[PDB]
Amino acid sequence: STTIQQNKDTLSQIVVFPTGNYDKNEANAMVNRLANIDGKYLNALKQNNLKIKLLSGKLTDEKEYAYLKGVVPKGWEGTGKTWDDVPGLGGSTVALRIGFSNKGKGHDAINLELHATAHAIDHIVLNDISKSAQFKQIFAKEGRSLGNVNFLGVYPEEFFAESFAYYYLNQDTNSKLKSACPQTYSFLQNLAK
Amino acid sequence: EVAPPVP
Ligand SMILES: [Zn+2]
Repeated sequence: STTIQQNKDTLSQIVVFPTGNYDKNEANAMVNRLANIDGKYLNALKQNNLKIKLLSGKLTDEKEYAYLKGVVPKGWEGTGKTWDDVPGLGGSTVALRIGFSNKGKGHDAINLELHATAHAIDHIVLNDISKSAQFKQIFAKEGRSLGNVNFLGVYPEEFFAESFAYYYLNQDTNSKLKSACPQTYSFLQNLAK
Repeated sequence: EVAPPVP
């Protein structure tokens, strides 16, 4: 409880709200879901000046992502979609369209903002641990146990980011991850120690 | 580095 509040305070120094009109209540809801991430990761994002940019329009309408216009994202071959159509981006930066959090809103992630921020934590905070020998060994065994095996089962950074989202979204998804991917669950549990 | 959500 008190830690959730602390995590919301840290996020207040990371989240950037869009200019102009936007769904203020849903933006708060996205922040609240992000506040379930372990404070150690949130503090490290804050320390690295990582901004979580919430958007009211397309990602590629932003100046820093205009270069992605027409580009088909990794693993999105055959969808007929380009970055212009994608509601979230993670890695060295984070940009998220408000209202598109849930599975089915232009994506099939368990949660948009947790998947994207997980990739920023992987890349910025954990120095691409998803591509380390230890996680590759876990990915080889359990990478195909969360579905979407042509995406999660092929890119270890994507399996990491989606598993991280399962771990932190809520108690239900946390339980599902432990049952499907026990080694991954233990790996994430030790990472937060 | 940029990565998308699950398709
Ligand atoms: Zn991803």
